[PDB]
Amino acid sequence: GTSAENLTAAESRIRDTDMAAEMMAFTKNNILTQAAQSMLAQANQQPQGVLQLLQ
Amino acid sequence: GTSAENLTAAESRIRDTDMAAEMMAFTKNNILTQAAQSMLAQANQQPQGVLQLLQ
Amino acid sequence: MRIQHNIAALNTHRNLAANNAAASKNLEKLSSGFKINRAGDDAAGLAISEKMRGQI
Amino acid sequence: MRIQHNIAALNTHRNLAANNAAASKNLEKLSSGFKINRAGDDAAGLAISEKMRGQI
Amino acid sequence: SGLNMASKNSSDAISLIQTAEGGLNETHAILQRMRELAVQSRNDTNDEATNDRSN
Repeated sequence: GTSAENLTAAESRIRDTDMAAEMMAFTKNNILTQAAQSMLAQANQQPQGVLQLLQ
Repeated sequence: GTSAENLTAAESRIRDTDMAAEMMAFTKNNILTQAAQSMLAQANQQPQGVLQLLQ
Repeated sequence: MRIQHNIAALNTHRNLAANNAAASKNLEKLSSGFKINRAGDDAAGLAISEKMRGQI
Repeated sequence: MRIQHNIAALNTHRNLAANNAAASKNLEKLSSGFKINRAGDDAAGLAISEKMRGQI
Repeated sequence: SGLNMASKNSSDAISLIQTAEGGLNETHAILQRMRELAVQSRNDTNDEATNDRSN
């Protein structure tokens, strides 16, 4: 029983994930995704030099 | 009588279940179910790139 | 292991039944006034008692 | 580390099982009225008790 | 998994051993009774003629 509990703890620490750290990373990546979305929406509008030609 | 008691103990240990371990497992699985529910609610909202098109 | 079977209570029931049986045997011996009421009590001694009663 | 395994509960379950087993042994000893019901209880002393019972 | 199954197997072995010990307790008891019977039979108050020892 003692050995099984100790090895279970070891295997948990090796393979299982901490919820808090992954939550942090996921929120960070979502915020970065939104930022890149807005930046791309701006960059698509940036090349508008049609007022050179017409008037 | 002695033999019946001993075999009853053996059969109990073989087939009957410990309430505490199954309670632990059930609580764990419920928590995991809730976590997966929240994760799916997030993943369904993740693909929203409609602001590319309109403005 | 936990619920469906309670082995301590079974053992206690066994011992309780045995003690009750022994007390009943003692009650029989006290009310009768004789130590040998059956042949299971004592085989060699029942015969001796019967022969001695005949001789008396 | 967080969810899939809860080691404190495992340790608590172990200790709980041990305490239940010890209490059951004590119940056996109290209902039986004898301190040695098996040879695992005490090997040297079972033999002595049997020889002494024979002598008595 | 192997350690938990080995714990289960060890408990099964304990059950088997308890069965055998419970079997031998009654051997002890009836051996005591047989010794008592022999010590009583051994005395010369008992007659072979009137079937004292044959009982």
